Amino acid sequence: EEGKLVIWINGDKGYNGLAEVGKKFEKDTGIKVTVEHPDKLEEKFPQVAATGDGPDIIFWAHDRFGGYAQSGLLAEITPDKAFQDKLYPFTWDAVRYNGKLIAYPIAVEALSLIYNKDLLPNPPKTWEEIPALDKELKAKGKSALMFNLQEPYFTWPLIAADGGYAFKYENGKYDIKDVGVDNAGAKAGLTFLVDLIKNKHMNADTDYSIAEAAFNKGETAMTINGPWAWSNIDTSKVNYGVTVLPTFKGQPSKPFVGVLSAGINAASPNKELAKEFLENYLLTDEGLEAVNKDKPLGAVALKSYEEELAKDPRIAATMENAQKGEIMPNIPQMSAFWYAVRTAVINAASGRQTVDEALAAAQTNAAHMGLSRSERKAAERVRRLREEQQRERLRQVSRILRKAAAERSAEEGRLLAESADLVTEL
Ligand SMILES: OC[C@H]1O[C@H](O[C@H]2[C@H](O)[C@@H](O)[C@@H](O)O[C@@H]2CO)[C@H](O)[C@@H](O)[C@@H]1O
Repeated sequence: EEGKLVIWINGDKGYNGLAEVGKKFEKDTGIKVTVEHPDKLEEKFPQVAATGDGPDIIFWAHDRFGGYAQSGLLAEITPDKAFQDKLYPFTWDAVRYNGKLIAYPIAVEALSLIYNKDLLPNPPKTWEEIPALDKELKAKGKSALMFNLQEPYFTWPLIAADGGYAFKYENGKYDIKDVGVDNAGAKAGLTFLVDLIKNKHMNADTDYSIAEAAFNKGETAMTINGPWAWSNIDTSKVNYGVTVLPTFKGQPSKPFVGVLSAGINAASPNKELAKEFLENYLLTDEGLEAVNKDKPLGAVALKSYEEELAKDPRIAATMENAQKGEIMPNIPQMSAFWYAVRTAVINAASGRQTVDEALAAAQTNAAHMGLSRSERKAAERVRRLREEQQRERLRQVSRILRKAAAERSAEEGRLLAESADLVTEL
């Protein structure tokens, strides 16, 4: 729809703060800005944009955008050299796919260890001391650590610690065959998590809501989350600190670093308006500040604003974890990778499969990626659309046939002519 910007951003982000930026944009242009946070938007967009529908701007971590770009769902972004200098070169790299920029980087996201200072004035430096720490806190009706076990994003830093990896980058290229979800290190990490559940230090059904409510109500001492969660803890009675993730087997947790990015829809008739909004309103000190005050973005891509946020120990902790982790690849295979790990973690945690069986299944799934789940139903969506045409065509032939020939139009008479065999049966 023309003369209008529709924006999709995840529900855990500051969509209200982003909406305020849109109203300032609307104040200056008269162009309404609608900000929405539909669930599973990173799955909807590749489907709805396949038929030229969806939002003008989509917000997500950069790791999904290579799939969109490969599918040709993204418009060209054209920041000049001057604008690119405003942002970190490595954040541009995160949104660079096959030498081509496919999205605007907004903020750098990395998981951190969040802890209750009143419950735990000095948080554990290692994963290893958490079991004994939980037993101690159970005696006081508390628990040590609760975090989202339904999303592999939260468990991957432990998995990758002793040698787990997704895609390696050598000779200026990813080896998409070389996936390391089933090795010694991945097994050691996932086994430890599973053992935590077997020894009743955690529960496999723990998701985002449960862990959040538990920590913010002072029921658990620690949690693992991103900057976006800080706002909800502020409103609670918990005195919390943000610190480096615990090490595993002497080695640091390696969280997948995500760069929140804003892509422009290829079907959007407002590509210039979207550029103006992103470059001159959002990606400014004032624009990012508005979003950040709602839900913390973390380490923003804009250098000028990040220089002020950098003094925040929470941000410093976020970057400390980011530096010990790897940037997420943006290649299309990332979607299939995450699906394999999610299934493996959930199946192993719930006890349905063992660690080795679950990770073997993940590795085999990694050997069998093609095409992406998103690619499959979007392609199906096209086929369902063309199917609609055949029925609609069938509807008009029978409709025209009910009309008197002397009252039929030129088109109706012409369309009826090239369906002689169908008309005769009708
Ligand atoms: O768990 C798989 C999932 O990991 C990442 O998603 C994160 C996202 O980056 C964060 O911003 C957070 O707020 O939401 C997700 C954690 O549940 C990948 O970006 C995503 O593509 C992937 O499916």
